[PDB]
Amino acid sequence: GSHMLFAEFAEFCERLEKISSTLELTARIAAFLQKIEDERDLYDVVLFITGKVYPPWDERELGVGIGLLYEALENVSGVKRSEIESMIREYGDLGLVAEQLIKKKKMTTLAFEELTVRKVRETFDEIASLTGEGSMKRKIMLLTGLYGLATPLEARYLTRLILNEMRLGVGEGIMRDAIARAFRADPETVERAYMITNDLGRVAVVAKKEGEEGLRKMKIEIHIPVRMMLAQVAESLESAVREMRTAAVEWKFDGSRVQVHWDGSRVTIYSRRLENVTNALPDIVEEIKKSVKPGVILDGEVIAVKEGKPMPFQHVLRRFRRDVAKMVEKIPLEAHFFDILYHDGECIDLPLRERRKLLESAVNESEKIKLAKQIVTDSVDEVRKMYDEAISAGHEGVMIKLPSSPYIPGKRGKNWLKVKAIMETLDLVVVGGEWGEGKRSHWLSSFELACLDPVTGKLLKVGRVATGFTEEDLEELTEMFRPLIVSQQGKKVEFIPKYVFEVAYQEIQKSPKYESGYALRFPRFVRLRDDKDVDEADTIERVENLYKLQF
Repeated sequence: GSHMLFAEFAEFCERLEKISSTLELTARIAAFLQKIEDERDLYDVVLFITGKVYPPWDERELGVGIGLLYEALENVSGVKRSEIESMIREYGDLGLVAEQLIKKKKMTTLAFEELTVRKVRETFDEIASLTGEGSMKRKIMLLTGLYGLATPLEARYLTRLILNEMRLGVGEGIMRDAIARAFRADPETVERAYMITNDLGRVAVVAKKEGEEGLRKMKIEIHIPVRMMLAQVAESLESAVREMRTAAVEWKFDGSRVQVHWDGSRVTIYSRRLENVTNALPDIVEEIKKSVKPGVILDGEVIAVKEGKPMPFQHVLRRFRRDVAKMVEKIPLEAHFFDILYHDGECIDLPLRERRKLLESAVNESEKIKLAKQIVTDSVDEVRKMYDEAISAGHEGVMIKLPSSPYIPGKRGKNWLKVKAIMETLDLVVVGGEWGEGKRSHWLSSFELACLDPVTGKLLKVGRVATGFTEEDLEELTEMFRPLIVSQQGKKVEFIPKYVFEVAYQEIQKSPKYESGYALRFPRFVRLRDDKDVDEADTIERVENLYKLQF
């Protein structure tokens, strides 16, 4: 009929695997997108090609782990899970295994196959809604029903989609460019629209229906997260405060960045990576309802405090993880706001100094809700005094901002600069590992680390880490990595990209040993970052900038 079969999409994706050119990928994808008339097949295709079923800020998650996939594949193929697991290490991809099992199964028991993107979407939406007793088994039954109806190539990309790695060499950059190409829009205005909606599918549909003009007309709306404006690391305090002659200066807090939307009938709170953390923060939510003027979207920092003294940011992260009533008691919080993006209408096109005024009249300071102290100055001595004060208070340094700059969602330019005493850590994808030896043989001991190329979504190796781990760390990480082993050559294993580590280092060197062109000198494990998906790992561009900044 008229509805797109997932198989049409699947065959399209298969052909993209052969193509390594970024421009060629862009042009192929644009051509495909142009010929979709049904706007929800368009929406789904744009999401699906990026390995996404839902936007991260959407409260819906599939909640399907590789173990559920194994059981479903068991059900449909008859082959036992132990054999399917050896097949993943043989083929290096569960998608290729699923393809092989279904190829064998329809050869044995022929039926007509293919399902619509619409059915895939509906089945996914049901799976996402399932909680409680028996929910895991029904999820397996729903997946089993889907694999029973799918072609081998459909089963491949269904599997890769659920695992969020399509392996097509297509990232966010190619998709922005392909949507721009398809629908006669400037790639910069597709980009801009993405930064305020955080749904590329929605953006594609607007580009289809209304072109460039419809994309420019898109506005910030409350409860839809906007990509935060980001700051560059400054070389030094006096170099930053001379590029800008006069500068707005604030503390840089040891905490977690959030964005608060309200309203004023309900509050939503988004984290730095735009996870909806509202239900984790009833304490902050209530304080916002009494202390802030309704109809705003605020940029802020949440910090953990205890008996009047500051606590480190990973304490806020624990709150974000989550009976949440117990957590409010263990880990008290306060919020410090430093910007405003919405005040009965967009206000990001102002003037920092003008936004500041808007911010001041919007919050009524209490014990749990504060404004960032801001000074405006051309004096290096004044900013060093704030810097000193910030550090003595248990925080990191200062933010230095251009008082005339507008707020630019998702952008990391020189209009904001962070100057802190400590160096940066990186968050990097765990792409591989090594088994320990002798007694430690039952644990992974060493981990391969990769940064992200945001245009292609490819992971570029950047180093290897073995220090900074407790033995319970190794116990825990081995258990969570084991199912993801997709290659084992002796001690060397490769993983399905999934987990992100926070990693410290002494130096980034240029090196030919990795695809990235960079190597970490003395990498050291800080912690596992559950708050971070693989597409929130630090980018090759970040690594490059951090390298250049050493000299």
